[PDB]
Amino acid sequence: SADIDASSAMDTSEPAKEEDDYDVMQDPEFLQSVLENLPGVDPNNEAIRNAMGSLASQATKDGKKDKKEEDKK
Amino acid sequence: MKRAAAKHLIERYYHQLTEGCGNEACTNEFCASCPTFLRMDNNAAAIKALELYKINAKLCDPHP
Ligand SMILES: [Zn+2]
Repeated sequence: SADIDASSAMDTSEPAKEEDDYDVMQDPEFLQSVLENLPGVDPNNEAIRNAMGSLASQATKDGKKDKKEEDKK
Repeated sequence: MKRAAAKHLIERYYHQLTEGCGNEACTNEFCASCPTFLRMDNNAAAIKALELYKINAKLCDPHP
């Protein structure tokens, strides 16, 4: 509070989200274009494809589960 | 313009890794020329740049 010096610089917050809601990871198309834009970087590169595969896996966990032969034995 | 900002950050990180500060001595692990950093390919650097973006790693050069 400007009126009180003690209040100033104390218990003062300035939240600024809103736009922060937007997530780039939610736009793979944009990310792909970014990598392609970079020099020496191509979508046909194995490294680029591998990175997307790993990132995609981490982003979403597979829910697939065996329905039989659970016990390898 | 948030999308553009994201690209700029990645581009800066990529160039920083492929360029660095130019100084032999660097206190930034994720910066070219840094003894702790090793030269990377165009594809390898791209991956590192992407990863750096996620962690929002700080750049060697000071912010505007
Ligand atoms: Zn540096």
